[PDB]
Amino acid sequence: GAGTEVQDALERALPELQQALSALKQAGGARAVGAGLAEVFQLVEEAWLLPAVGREVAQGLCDAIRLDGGLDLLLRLLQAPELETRVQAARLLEQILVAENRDRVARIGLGVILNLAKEREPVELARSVAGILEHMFKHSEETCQR
Amino acid sequence: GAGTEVQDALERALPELQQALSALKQAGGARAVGAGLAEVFQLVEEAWLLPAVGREVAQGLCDAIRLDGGLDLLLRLLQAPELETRVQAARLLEQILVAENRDRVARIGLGVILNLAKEREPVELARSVAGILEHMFKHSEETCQRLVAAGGLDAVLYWCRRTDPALLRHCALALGNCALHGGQAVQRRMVEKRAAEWLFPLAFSKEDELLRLHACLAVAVLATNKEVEREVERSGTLALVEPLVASLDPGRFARCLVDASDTSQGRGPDDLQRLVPLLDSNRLEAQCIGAFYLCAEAAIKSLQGKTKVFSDIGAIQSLKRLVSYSTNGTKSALAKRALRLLGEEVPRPILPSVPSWKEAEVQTWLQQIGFSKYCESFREQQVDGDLLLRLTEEELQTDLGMKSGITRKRFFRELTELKTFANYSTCDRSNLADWLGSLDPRFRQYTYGLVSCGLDRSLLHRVSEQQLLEDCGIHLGVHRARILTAAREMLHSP
Amino acid sequence: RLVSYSTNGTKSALAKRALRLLGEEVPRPILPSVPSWKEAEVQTWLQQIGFSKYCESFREQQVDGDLLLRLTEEELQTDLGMKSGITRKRFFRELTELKTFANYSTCDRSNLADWLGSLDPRFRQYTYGLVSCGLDRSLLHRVSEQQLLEDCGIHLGVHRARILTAAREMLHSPTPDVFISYRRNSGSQLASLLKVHLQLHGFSVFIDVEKLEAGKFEDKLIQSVMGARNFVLVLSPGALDKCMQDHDCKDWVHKEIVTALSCGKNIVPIIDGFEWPEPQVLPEDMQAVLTFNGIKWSHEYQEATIEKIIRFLQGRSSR
Repeated sequence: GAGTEVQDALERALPELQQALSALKQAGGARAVGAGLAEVFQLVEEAWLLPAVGREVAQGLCDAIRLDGGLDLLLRLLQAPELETRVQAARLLEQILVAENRDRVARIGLGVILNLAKEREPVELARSVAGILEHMFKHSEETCQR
Repeated sequence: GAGTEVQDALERALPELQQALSALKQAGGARAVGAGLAEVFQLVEEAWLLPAVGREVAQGLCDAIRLDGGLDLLLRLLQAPELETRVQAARLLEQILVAENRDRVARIGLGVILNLAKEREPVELARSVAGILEHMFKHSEETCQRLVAAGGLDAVLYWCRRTDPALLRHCALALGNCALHGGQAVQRRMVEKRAAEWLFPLAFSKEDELLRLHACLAVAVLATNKEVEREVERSGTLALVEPLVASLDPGRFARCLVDASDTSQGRGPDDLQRLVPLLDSNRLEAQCIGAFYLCAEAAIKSLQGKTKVFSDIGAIQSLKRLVSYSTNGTKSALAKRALRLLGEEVPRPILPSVPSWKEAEVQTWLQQIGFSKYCESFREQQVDGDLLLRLTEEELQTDLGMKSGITRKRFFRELTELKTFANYSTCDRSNLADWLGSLDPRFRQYTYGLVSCGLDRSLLHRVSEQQLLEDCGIHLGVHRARILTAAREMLHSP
Repeated sequence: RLVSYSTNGTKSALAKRALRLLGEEVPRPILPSVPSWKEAEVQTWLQQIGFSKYCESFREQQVDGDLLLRLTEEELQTDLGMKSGITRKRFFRELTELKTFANYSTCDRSNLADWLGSLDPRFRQYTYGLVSCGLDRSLLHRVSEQQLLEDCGIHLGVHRARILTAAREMLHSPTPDVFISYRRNSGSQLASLLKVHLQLHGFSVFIDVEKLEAGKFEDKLIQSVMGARNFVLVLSPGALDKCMQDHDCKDWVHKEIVTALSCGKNIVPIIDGFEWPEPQVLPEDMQAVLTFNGIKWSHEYQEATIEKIIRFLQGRSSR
């Protein structure tokens, strides 16, 4: 049913996240951001989970998260003064870099990741930013040079 | 109704101006001249105003103003003792210079404009005479020679100081057109007068982007020339090209440049061939700016049916060659976007490790450079990367099937272009590539010829000239002589 | 032929008018940058000189400007199809007529064209032959006669002899200084303009060029401000409001003050459109700047203002 579900899996995942991704977007609550973050993280851990369906449901979903104007939200929240919102935003950013989103991140974001590379102590930060650098070394030769 | 109104628009505009242009022609009234001036200025601001009709109604009207004997009236009133009649006459003269009237102005008027170039103080004077010089730099090379040799450039470089948001656009376009259609001598005398330094306050203003675009275009055209690129790089204004191009969108400046100058469908063919020679050069800023302008023009000209001028000029082959050897993110993006706007398919970038290639990669290479009809012979003889890097003329002539000498010379030209780009990390030992490229950028193309024979930086001090003629494959005697004289010195001296 | 190589307005006009009086069509002038030509322009050239029946062979072999400037007799005889020696000699005559007219601004480096044309007007036709091989005015003093026979393509022995004897004679016989701090919002214009006005008098100067929204702290800008001899400050209207009682790094103009003042160098303020405030709107480390005095900028006698601001630096004892 994989050749059938290419409309069906995307017609049951975008329905809810399509609002929830911006449901809490302007709220400057300390503990408010974490809930939506966890929600989206659960969904991207759901797309990959079910076998033989997870490739297209993951890639089209990630492309929709790119097209919805949410990367700039992540790039903002990476510079927030609180630390647990930073680590949750990083662990969510780890799971989105596929071959198309990585171009946009290499276009705009590249400086904030280097700014995060100075913070060494919190382990959940390092565990995700190491994977971010892992995925970002595969893009181009100029990116590796930088 | 544009194909109908070519009689109808001219049968409702000439009716009134045809008398009003000379209605007040002999009157020496101080305040009398201004009324007719304003009247005509209103009409020429009416012709351009209404869209999709303004091109022919403007050009034929201007031709009729030329044929009516009114240019001499303007050239008289430019020398009048009163000042407000001078500024109104100048602002009217700005709006008439089209490709035919400009010849007559360059014939007769050229001295009075230079006489006006001394008056710097009244701003409405400078705002129009800057546009007059802008339009007059596009005529010929002799006209540019005169305007640089009679002090008409000093005016522009002094007016670069002021802070008017409409004077500086004319100033930037003046310097750009002068460097573009000027020639060699005018460029040297431009860079001698520190024009590269004065472009920096014009490109650093963060108020508008059209000023930055025209300033970067002017500095790129000046930096394409090889003789004075050292001065321009010492000026330090080339470093401000990359951020600007990287932080814009061609799609939004498309739907711009369609209303500002004359509401036209872009720049002409002979204007478009002024960008392609700066698209093929060993500079990065120049290539980026060229890519930007071509992308924008392609956007504007692909809505229409004219999709053949970019093949007549030869921008398709240059853009594909720009994509294939892309060592940057910005110009590669712009190039791919500009090729996507046309029907030409996008090429893929090629791996820089030229040795250890296989037959497939060689085929794709021959598919991107243009030698697509010889792919069969290569797939037949099973040529690879190694066998490609060591080809000679005999194998081309005999079994690969390149009979004509001009095809062989094209092939070698493309090949030597490719061999300065490759990565010799798996063959070289003592980094001989770098030691060659230090002498001359063109000297890297022989490095594999040296490495596959077995030389390195410890074994070059005792090689002969004959030993480089057939073993390593260096044909030009000058190149052999320089390699020998630069290596024989180096025993352990550097 | 007079129209095609027209370097004047009068004779070109008269020529076009005289051709218009006859049934012959008017040719178009050709661009003087002969390298970086394409196939179309080559075709029009062959349409104007008279070799109009060989256009097919050129469009077939895809000859361009570069491949035209380096043609030899063999390619004419073999595949381009000029069998007779008299046609080849006409073609070379027209070509050498064209090559003394071209513009080598994008290939030449040391202006070798001029040094050739000084010997003889007919000697410019070989300049591309020299440039594409790689020679220049520093590398001609050690070339041979054989090395000009096949590499550069000079056939007449007299010409080689004169080039060698005229070149072999000629061996040689014929950290920034100051810094400029300025508000990113306003005062961009007078900062750029002060930069160019200082640089034109022989002083080096380094200005901030779009560092923000990136790595901002210790990002190779703090040694610059301590290794620069003289310090400059741009007082735009409403330029000191953001640093009023914040004493943090978000005030991008603060750090430079706190470091240039630690070093103890000359800080010249530029007074324009604004005067100093009360001394309570700035912290304890910023009470000194409120007391300094500087130059009053004007948009009328800028040259005098520069002539006066030179002395206010350490120009007496710089460098």
